[PDB]
Amino acid sequence: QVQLVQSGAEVKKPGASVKVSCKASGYTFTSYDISWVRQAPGQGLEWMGVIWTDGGTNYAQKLQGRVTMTTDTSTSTAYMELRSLRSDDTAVYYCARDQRLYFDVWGQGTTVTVSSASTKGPSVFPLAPSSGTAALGCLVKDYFPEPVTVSWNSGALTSGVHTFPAVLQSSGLYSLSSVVTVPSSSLGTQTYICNVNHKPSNTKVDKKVEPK
Amino acid sequence: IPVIEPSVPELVVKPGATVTLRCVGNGSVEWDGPPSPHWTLYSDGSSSILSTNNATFQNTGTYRCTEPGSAAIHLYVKDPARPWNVLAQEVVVFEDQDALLPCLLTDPVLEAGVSLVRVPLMRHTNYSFSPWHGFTIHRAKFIQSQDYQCSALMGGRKVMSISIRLKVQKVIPGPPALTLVPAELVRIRGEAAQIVCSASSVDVNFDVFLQHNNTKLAIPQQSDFHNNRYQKVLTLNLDQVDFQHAGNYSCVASNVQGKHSTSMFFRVVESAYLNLSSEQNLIQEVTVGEGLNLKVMVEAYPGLQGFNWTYLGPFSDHQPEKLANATTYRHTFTLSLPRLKPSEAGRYSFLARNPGGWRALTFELTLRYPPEVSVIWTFINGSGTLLCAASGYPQPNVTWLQCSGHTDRCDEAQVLQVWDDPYPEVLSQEPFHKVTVQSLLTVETLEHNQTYECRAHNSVGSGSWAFIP
Amino acid sequence: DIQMTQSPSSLSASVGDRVTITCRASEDVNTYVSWYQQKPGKAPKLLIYAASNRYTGVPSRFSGSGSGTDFTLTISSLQPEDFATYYCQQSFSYPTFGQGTKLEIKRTVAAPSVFIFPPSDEQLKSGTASVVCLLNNFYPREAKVQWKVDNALQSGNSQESVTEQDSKDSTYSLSSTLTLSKADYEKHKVYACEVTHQGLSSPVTKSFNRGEC
Ligand SMILES: *[C@@H]1O[C@H](CO[C@@H]2O[C@@H](C)[C@@H](O)[C@@H](O)[C@@H]2O)[C@@H](O[C@@H]2O[C@H](CO)[C@@H](O[C@@H]3O[C@H](CO)[C@@H](O)[C@H](O)[C@@H]3O)[C@H](O)[C@H]2NC(C)=O)[C@H](O)[C@H]1NC(C)=O
Ligand SMILES: *[C@@H]1O[C@H](CO[C@@H]2O[C@@H](C)[C@@H](O)[C@@H](O)[C@@H]2O)[C@@H](O)[C@H](O)[C@H]1NC(C)=O
Ligand SMILES: *[C@@H]1O[C@H](CO)[C@@H](O)[C@H](O)[C@H]1NC(C)=O
Repeated sequence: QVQLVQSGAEVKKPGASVKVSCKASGYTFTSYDISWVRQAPGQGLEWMGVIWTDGGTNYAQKLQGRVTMTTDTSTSTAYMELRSLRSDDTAVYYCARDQRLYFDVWGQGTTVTVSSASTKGPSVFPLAPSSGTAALGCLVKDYFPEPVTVSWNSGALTSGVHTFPAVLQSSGLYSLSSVVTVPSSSLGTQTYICNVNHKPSNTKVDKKVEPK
Repeated sequence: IPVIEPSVPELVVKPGATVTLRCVGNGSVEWDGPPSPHWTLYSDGSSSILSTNNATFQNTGTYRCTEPGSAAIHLYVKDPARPWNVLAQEVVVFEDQDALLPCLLTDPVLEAGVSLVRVPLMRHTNYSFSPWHGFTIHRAKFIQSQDYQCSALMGGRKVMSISIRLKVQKVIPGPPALTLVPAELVRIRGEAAQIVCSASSVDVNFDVFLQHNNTKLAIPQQSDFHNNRYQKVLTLNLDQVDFQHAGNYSCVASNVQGKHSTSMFFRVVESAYLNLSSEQNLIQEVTVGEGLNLKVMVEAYPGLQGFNWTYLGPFSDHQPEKLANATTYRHTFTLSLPRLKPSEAGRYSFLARNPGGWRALTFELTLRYPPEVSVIWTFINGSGTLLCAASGYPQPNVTWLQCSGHTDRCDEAQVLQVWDDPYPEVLSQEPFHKVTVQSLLTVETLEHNQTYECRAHNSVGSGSWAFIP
Repeated sequence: DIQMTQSPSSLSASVGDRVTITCRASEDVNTYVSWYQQKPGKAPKLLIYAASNRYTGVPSRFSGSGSGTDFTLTISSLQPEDFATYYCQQSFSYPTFGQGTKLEIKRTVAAPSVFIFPPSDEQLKSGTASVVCLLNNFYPREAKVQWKVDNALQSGNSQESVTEQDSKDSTYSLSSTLTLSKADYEKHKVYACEVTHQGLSSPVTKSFNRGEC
């Protein structure tokens, strides 16, 4: 019922601008102020500014001159545009209902990726088992932007699966691993295939992981 | 002795009921009861009335009436869910003193099923119970310094009160325990004053005296023995005070284990006063979005009969309530203004009044704003002109940039020309508002692959607006 | 700006435990303090506002206290949902947040099962070698991985990643990747990852010899 729904993930080049939307429902939109809060990967929360019910704005000193907050009374939509983007602007952007003394309702967040990199599909390499229980996996390397989805045996294998957070390489591409621990006896009977999806580049790869 | 109405030793009412306790005397009568603001006190020449329209379990207690120059009634408000009215959650006594845990039973009918619990069962504790006063732990030991609860059997089930913390202090050697009431006193020449200096000890041998500016007073002492302690009280009654009574009063107590002293200052004034001050300048300037606290210090005698905060300021008159206070002859009044919005700029007046008159202190709050920039294309006397409007506080400057290509911000590489306007035309400069400045740039011919940016700056920040035709 | 200092930065507790998180403001913020709960991939959720006021639908086990500069958040009896990150926020001046307090499940020590993966032949054909070291299902989070390429320890050619604490067994897993060129990988023979953990008396070395299979 009482919600703020944000626009989808964005990928930009340094120097570009991004305009994020935030649509209200379940309450009189024009009766409350709207704040934008950002969170960088693995970091804390940072308030960016407020737009009051009158149309006025108060921006965080660090973003002053570079950020614009607007509202559309007719569509109950709040907007936030951030210009002259840089790498350190890569964060999750939230709009929240500003009751001055607290932020009671929050949007689901909008991921914004600022990079000089270009859309690139991953390369899936096996992590073959060596020799009770054995570990095998996949190396999903050199892709841009995030995310990648990884499944084992098209959802049939879930127990003991570990898909690690993506790591950002110096190259600007991402890399991750998905591992699974199975019994040693099953290595000569069972077939293990990791299913890797990268929607941004339309890469759908199914890689069979077997011992050397 | 004064007379109470109803003329009964105890009274039982249900929650919600109307209670009226009227005391009548030959002269003036004075009530002293535990709860407020529950009771509405009306008092005339011969009587005093304690009244309530909605009885609460918190109204349970003993109400004593005295005629200065005693009678009591106990009220029980039988709350079917609240058997206990806890007067204090902290009780402090010395070792071998009786400790009263003020658990007030709301139904006298409940007394025989009542028990003291230690949050839960205690060790070697001797206690008695009073329906009017609560539990008494006899000759309190150091080990009995714990958190207790009062149980009442209601419908065959145990119902606990809120915890009462007992602190039993070790009785160490030293001079007799001192008391001096009041801690401070202010009186107008001709009024009456009472200064009470008392001392207690576990031994009867001790001396106590009240000294005025290092000159010992001839106060007759009232020696007593109460709660495993000997007490000596010195009541100083001054019928009509004068500038000769003013000064340092010291309560001095001594025994074979030392000499002790405590002091108070008695101020005598010629008439009622009310002085208002602030550590803060009355002229305030803060950036929009910042929090501010406006503090006034009030030294007043007699007590204030009224005080408020008023927004006089130019915008919507949303009035304070916001307002908090700490400290009684000294008070600090603080108006809290968190994350200041632009309509909160203006004048805030603090007013206080007492028998001496009224006083006010008015603060002027101006807000700082980074520049907000707007660019439009217009025609002034047939000539094509770019109009840049910049708003902010303090007054901003303006800069124009022409650059190759369509962009949000002209970069050093793309910039073709720069015009500086440090002091543009002042459009609006009203108090508690943003200053609006205007710069006009006549452009003879405007090309396609180019944008005109207007940047404005002040001490608070920068604003920008790029125009692409 | 007003700094909000949170204590502790990390907290391990069990279901049923009473937990206290403190927050200190660099200046007086009256009672304009709020508490937020954030779980991975989710937005923050308001718990407490006005220093001690519980928000709608928030269980009674959550409580707030404080005035001026020192504030506390108390969770009286931990439930499995309560394990998350908690932030304090001041709203007296420009809104600012504390760095966070991570509340995780205290469990018994479990040593990691170490696995090393040589680079695939498919990868080496592109001209790069990724050597992976897997540290499987361990407790606590604190583990160390060192890479050794012919008894020479390595600086600046590896990246590591850690999973969130397991919803079932409450353990962690780590993956470290050593990246070398095909030219550099073929200059050496012995590739080893050396693991340090509380569940281990001495570092565990899992290794391979390039060429040998
Ligand atoms: C804050 O309080 C002041 C003073 O009022 C008095 O003290 C308060 C603490 C309370 O105890 C009050 O009950 C008490 O009255 C208020 O200001 C006063 O308000 C009155 C009525 O609004 C003013 O009277 C008017 O005066 C003009 C001439 O100036 C006449 O034309 C009108 O017909 C009318 O009589 C009075 O001047 C004013 N007093 C002072 C000293 O300024 C104030 O309104 C109140 N603020 C809020 C927020 O309620
Ligand atoms: C424009 O202003 C910049 C910021 O200075 C502040 O704002 C101006 C309006 C004055 O009030 C000044 O005293 C403040 O410190 C300056 O750094 C900049 O040099 C100014 N530009 C020109 C061309 O004068
Ligand atoms: C001494 O007493 C006089 C009044 O008799 C008073 O004004 C004065 O302040 C006292 N001295 C001190 C040090 O308080």
